[PDB]
Amino acid sequence: MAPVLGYWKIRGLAQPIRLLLEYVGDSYEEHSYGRCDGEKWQNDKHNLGLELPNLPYYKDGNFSLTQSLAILRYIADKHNMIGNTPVERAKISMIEGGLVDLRAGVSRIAYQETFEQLKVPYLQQLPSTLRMWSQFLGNNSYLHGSTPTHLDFMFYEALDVIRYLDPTSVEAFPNLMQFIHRIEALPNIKAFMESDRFIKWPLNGWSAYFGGGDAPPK
Amino acid sequence: MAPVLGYWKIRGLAQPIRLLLEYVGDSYEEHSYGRCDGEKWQNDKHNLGLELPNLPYYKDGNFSLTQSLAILRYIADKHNMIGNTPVERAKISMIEGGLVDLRAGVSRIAYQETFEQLKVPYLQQLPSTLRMWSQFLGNNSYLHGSTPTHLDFMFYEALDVIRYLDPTSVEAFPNLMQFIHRIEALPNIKAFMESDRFIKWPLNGWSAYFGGGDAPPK
Ligand SMILES: N[C@@H](CCC(=O)N[C@@H](CS)C(=O)NCC(=O)O)C(=O)O
Ligand SMILES: N[C@@H](CCC(=O)N[C@@H](CS)C(=O)NCC(=O)O)C(=O)O
Ligand SMILES: [Zn+2]
Ligand SMILES: [Zn+2]
Repeated sequence: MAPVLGYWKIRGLAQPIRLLLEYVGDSYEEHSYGRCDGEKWQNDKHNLGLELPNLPYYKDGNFSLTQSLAILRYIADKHNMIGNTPVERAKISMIEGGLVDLRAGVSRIAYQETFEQLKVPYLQQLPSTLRMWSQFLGNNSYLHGSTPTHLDFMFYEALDVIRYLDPTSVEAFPNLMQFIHRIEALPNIKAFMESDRFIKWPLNGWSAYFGGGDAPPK
Repeated sequence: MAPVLGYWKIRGLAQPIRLLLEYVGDSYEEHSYGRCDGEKWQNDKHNLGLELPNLPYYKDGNFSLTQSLAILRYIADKHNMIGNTPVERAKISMIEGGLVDLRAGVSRIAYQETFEQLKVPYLQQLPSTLRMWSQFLGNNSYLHGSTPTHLDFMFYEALDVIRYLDPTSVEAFPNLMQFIHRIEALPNIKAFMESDRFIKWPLNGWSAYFGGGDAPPK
């Protein structure tokens, strides 16, 4: 029993978890719920031994978790990526909470039918948010320490999503673009990206008005 | 000199931090931004040494953090509240994420002009959420381990806020009410709640449609 990751067959909250596992080279299986599997999830939700049922979930033996960040952190912790003193642990948790905000800012407008309207002040406020991340990353290859951690895969997925939303916003910060290309060049990430099990779309749940549907628009 | 906790003069995301610090008896001072201090925060935000500027923030000498969860976990980690193995650290991060969701479900509708309409389905789904938390707590005095941790203050505040939104929803689970009373009976929490330092209102920012304004309604 390789561990199992359960989620919708979408990028969403689980994509940084899959990227991480692929990068560290850990075996896993996914239990994927497709667009028509709503009732199948409602059926399983309370039968999986989960203390706080939710998606995504992660199960390994008799151990189980929910909460995307707790699953990411469990895998990161096993690879020594969560820090080694109180000050370092807390800095990593601060960066995580920032990256969850960066990805959620998209999600919180993407499901509204007024998305095209909400996008306007969203795009007016985004340069200041991107500037803050650009300054924080500065000339570093990765967000914390000298090698990839779960924070880089959260950050990569948020930037790739935002870039899809408005490419000129992210292209305005050379270090953010270079960071996207850096993560995509990692040998295990490039292999995962080129493989049949990669999910390139949708970014959000299928019913979203941005980053939803079965296929990219056009 | 004592650490500084900076936030709006509202309960919001900082209240579980103030509860935790009063419980463990750590000295702290608050830098409180009032209802008309918005420009004062805009003027401070980039001039406080913060790597990822936001509210709340925490500063102790040249150490600083933002992200309410990271600040809570910093304090909690100094009091050995974040667990002692990867499995136990992960379980605590899971319960944190579910409590962040529990509090955010109120914030996500409270600031919207359509709050009164959104409240209907929110109150339709709330019982199942509270039932999950009621079964998770079960007959335990606290959410994890045998003594209060940052998880309990997060959970207390989210329940008190929800209780204000719909008192009988929470009162339908006696063990959640017993937990609210148990946290309020802790001598250091009672002394805080009876002091001049305590903020009982507003629950969200003053401009919210629910839990806003300068005093509770009617
Ligand atoms: N705080 C959460 C959110 C989890 C979540 O919102 N899950 C949505 C999918 S993005 C869901 O389908 N949950 C299943 C359910 O509520 O039954 C975490 O990061 O995992
Ligand atoms: N993920 C965050 C959210 C922080 C946030 O939304 N803060 C709001 C107040 S509740 C704010 O006024 N931030 C200051 C700003 O936007 O400049 C955390 O938990 O601290
Ligand atoms: Zn490994
Ligand atoms: Zn202390």
